[PDB]
Amino acid sequence: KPRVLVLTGAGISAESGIRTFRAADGLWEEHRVEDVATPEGFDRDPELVQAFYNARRRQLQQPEIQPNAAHLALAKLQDALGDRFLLVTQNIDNLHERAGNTNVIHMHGELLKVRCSQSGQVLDWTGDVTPEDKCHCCQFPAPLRPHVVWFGEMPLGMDEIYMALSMADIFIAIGTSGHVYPAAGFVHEAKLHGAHTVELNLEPSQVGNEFAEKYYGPASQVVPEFVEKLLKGLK
Amino acid sequence: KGGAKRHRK
Ligand SMILES: [Zn+2]
Repeated sequence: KPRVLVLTGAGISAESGIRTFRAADGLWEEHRVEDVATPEGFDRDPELVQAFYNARRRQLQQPEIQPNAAHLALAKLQDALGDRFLLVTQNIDNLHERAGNTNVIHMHGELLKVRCSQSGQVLDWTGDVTPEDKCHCCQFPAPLRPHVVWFGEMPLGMDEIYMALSMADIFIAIGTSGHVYPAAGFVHEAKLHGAHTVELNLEPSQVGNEFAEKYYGPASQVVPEFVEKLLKGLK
Repeated sequence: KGGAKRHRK
């Protein structure tokens, strides 16, 4: 019965083998975020930036990378709640989809998609992007970029996300650091509109104290435990 | 709403 909005971040995919910017040193795969996740960075050195996303995109599809029990629990939660569930993720991986979730809002885009730099049309894309790869949507073919929202760019699906933040009865943030905005501010919006807020994390987030209920530990243990608790509670 | 993607600090 309750409307449940889940926000996930990089932590949920850590046990699956996917790393992210660890704000301790502000390095993602030992690259400064300035250089690999800004429009400037892509303007300055598109070869390096495309190579970086090519590496991430290849690594995501390696056999050792699999959804973990936290991802599966969120698919079970959607199964239980149907249209009264929405999953928003900051993650660019496809592990929620592999677990069985549908209608996932990727507010920062998707590593397995690219975008025409001219038209904005989005393409599924599982391989490398090379300079020879141009769009097929424009008369004058244009370069393709990762369909990944960079720092300084506007996230995707925000109107729907803000609508769900208001509508939610329960807002659960899973695996988020509390350092990336606007996502890190969602808990405030959820609280403003009356939701019960839950943090599930390995490490308490910067904004952890804003959450009403919280559980910490490995995601693969904590998230299934919480989903079980929630579904039991809902009857 | 929300502004652009940005890191604290
Ligand atoms: Zn095009």
